[PDB]
Amino acid sequence: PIITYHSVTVPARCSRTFITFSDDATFEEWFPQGRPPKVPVREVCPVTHRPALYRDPVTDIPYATARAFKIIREAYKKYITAHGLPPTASALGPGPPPPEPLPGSGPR
Amino acid sequence: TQRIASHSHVKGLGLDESGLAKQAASGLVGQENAREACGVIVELIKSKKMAGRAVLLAGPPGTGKTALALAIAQELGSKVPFCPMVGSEVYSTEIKKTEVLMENFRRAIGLRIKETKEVYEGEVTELTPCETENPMGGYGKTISHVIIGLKTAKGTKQLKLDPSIFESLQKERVEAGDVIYIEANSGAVKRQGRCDTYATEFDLEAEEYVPLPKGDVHKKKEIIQDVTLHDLDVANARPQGGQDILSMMGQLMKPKKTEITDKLRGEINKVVNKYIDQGIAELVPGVLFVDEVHMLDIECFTYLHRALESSIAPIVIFASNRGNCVIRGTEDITSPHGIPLDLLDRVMIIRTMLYTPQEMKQIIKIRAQTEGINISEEALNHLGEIGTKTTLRYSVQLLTPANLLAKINGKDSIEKEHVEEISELFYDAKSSAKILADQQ
Amino acid sequence: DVTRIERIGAHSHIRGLGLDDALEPRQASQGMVGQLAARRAAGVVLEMIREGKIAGRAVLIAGQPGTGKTAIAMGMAQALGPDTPFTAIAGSEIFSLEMSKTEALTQAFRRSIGVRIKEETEIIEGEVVEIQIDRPSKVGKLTLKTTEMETIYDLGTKMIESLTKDKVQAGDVITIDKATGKISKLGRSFTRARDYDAMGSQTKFVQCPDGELQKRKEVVHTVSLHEIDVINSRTQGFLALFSGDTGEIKSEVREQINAKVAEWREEGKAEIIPGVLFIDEVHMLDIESFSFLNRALESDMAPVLIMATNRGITRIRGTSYQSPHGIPIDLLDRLLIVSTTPYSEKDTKQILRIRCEEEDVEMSEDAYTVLTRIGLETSLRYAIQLITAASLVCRKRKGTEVQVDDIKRVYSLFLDESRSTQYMKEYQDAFLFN
Repeated sequence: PIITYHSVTVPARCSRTFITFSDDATFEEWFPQGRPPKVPVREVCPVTHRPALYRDPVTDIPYATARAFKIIREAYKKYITAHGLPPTASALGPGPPPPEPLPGSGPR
Repeated sequence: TQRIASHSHVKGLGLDESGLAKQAASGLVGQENAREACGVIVELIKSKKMAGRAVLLAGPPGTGKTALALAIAQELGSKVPFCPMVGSEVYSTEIKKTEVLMENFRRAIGLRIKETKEVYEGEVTELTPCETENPMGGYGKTISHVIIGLKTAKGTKQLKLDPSIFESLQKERVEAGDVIYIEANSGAVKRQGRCDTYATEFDLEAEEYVPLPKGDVHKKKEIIQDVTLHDLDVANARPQGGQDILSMMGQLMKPKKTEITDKLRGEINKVVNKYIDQGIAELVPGVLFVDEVHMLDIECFTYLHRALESSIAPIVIFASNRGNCVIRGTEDITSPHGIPLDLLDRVMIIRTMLYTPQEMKQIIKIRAQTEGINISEEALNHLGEIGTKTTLRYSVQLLTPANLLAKINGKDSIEKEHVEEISELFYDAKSSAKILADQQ
Repeated sequence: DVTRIERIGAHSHIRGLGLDDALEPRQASQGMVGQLAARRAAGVVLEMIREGKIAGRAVLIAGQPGTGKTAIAMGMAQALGPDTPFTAIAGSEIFSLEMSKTEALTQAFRRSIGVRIKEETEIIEGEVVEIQIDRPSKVGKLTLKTTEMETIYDLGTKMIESLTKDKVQAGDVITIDKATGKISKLGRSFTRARDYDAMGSQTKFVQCPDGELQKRKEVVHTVSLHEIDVINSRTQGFLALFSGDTGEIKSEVREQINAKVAEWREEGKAEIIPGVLFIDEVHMLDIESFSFLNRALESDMAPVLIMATNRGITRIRGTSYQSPHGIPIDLLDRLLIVSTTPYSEKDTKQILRIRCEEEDVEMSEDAYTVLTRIGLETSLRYAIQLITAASLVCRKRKGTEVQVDDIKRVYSLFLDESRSTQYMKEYQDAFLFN
């Protein structure tokens, strides 16, 4: 029994509550506590950048536009062989203007 | 732009600091004695000492007696209630005539409720129980506090709450990252959602990732809401609790008006007085305006005898244009203004006069300015002659058609020819009535 | 400042009838002045009401307008006090769409009869010294004290439910109904712990109860017969007390209620407190209404009826005939008539003096003389209404007393019936539907 209430008033004259959970195991299922990730990873499209939209496809990694989706699906046909050339090194013109240069679009 | 009505040019009574009437100010011209009297009436209303004192505005048609009542509303501002009604509105199919009057008497009495509360809110981060082992006896493990840490925008703070909150806490099903609401007097927890930091390209939830609040973690909120006594009567008369079947039964059967009893009025007056004494509420007695009061029945007037004698009642303004006319509800009883003498002894009468041609011309110019119309001097003089011949209101009505006619002809202002054409396309009541002898 | 809902009305200055112990009226007392014979008669009627033996007596107050009929009625109302009922209506109020005229008059009659129900109850009242609940079926223990004694209670389950729903905790002062276990919290004697954050309402304190923890006490509840009717009219009919949907309560319910109230009276449970029904401007009633009143006044549960009217020989509504006071002589034979006379110069002056005191207005003696002559010439109510206007005019010129010039100013601004009618006759072509 978890003892929902216990008040005694004894000291200044006062009034308190002393909840006594008992049974050991009852404590943590009433106080599991928490440690969530405060923020997520901010996702960026591999193709032309900007924040990600929709989600990942049925496989692989997220995208921003239908054109990015089209390039990503034209990609990954170069990689299902599990061998070959670089599938993503500047593949299909994946938003190539370098104010700051870009790696290949192979984060998966 | 906002739409232009008949009395939109009226902005006040146009009185001096001494209360004397300017010849032309605040959209009104003339009626200096009546406007001075209305000045006295607005002072009476602002004093808030009096209940049930009544005023009658009497005079011929077109003398602006309706405008003076609306000028009284403008001087009082939006704080003071002003309830307009027509005498013909008492004839309802749902409730008796005297109930309609009492509903409008109560609508004119206002109340500002200034309740205050102090709260704590933000993103929960701890859910941390304290511990002191034993409650001075045979023991398992005892907590003695619950540490709750909130952070919203300005900072972070830890609160060591009463242990009793824990029951309510998982009743609300809170976890770390949620955002909550707790009231100081009661300690009652309420979950608002969880922060937008776990959102922004996640979406897909009916709870809504409610955004992380702004401001300090601890807040004192002062809410002011304006409400009438009739609103309190209507709200307290009904069983609004959805947990009862008859409440949702009320949805299907029609929620008609009902004849509210005096017991509810008395109890609401009692609790309103208690709120006023305790300082949570402020009373704002207002004005009831009954235009076309001659349409009321003898029963309505005889009820107003009692209603105006109440200590609760508001200031009432009546308006009529009838002469020595038969009282409605009686067979053959004539009385001045279509009103019984017994009620007429209970009111102070404000007389309104017919306007001179210069005053008509000035009002026409004001209305032309209000309607965004440019009119030449000879056109204005001819329109004033028309208003002298027929009626002020008829001449005022010709401005907009003449402006449209000028716009059709490419001109930017009204000349005499346009008003001349409009005066033959359209007829006044007197001219048409003379024509009725010709066309039978 | 602090404008309460009750402000200065037409009859606010009246606080009684101003009568001696021998019912002899004083010339000016309790806001009333003049009308000696009518006030004496009203005092006799008030004694009849107070004794309560005789049922269904009817009184009519008659006289010209402005002679204080309604003032005498409110004087009776204030002298009678709040413990006894006093139901006031206008004659026009019975013409409802929800119910018939006879039903409305029956409800008005039964609103004016009080039932003083009395019963015994036992309470437990004490300061909570300690409470414990071993929630896992729940069990617990409670401790209460007074200044005299202390006791520990082993709690049952439903008492624990009530305590938990009310969130009773130690330091509170509570009252527990022994019959059903309802709890009501009166306050606290000890502060809550200052270690706790956010639950820091200061509140106010209450003393510990005295004497025995458990006491038996008598309690008295007052309800009208109409309340008993509406409650018993239907299931969930109590809502009609506020909403007014009491449409045509069946007579069998009323007969049952009358029998039960009588047997309660014999069984010592209840006392009948017969009040007063006041109908101002009774000439609005139809012939059917008066015919119903003829028989309604013959019941033993009937209250004292008081009526006010001014008409002379005047048509009865719903008919083509004429009779005194607009009332048929079937009812006039059943009642006593009280006549109010017009006021003299001194009485008008005293009424205006009393009214200035109520409104907090100071005027000179010349102003009082001028306003008295105005009131004699036009009407008492007009002269009363000019007081506030003259005070406002004096205030806007930053004066301290209302002078004759302010009175003449408001006399010019605001018109009476006679002058307005004269000026209307001048503009008789301009006014409509002569």
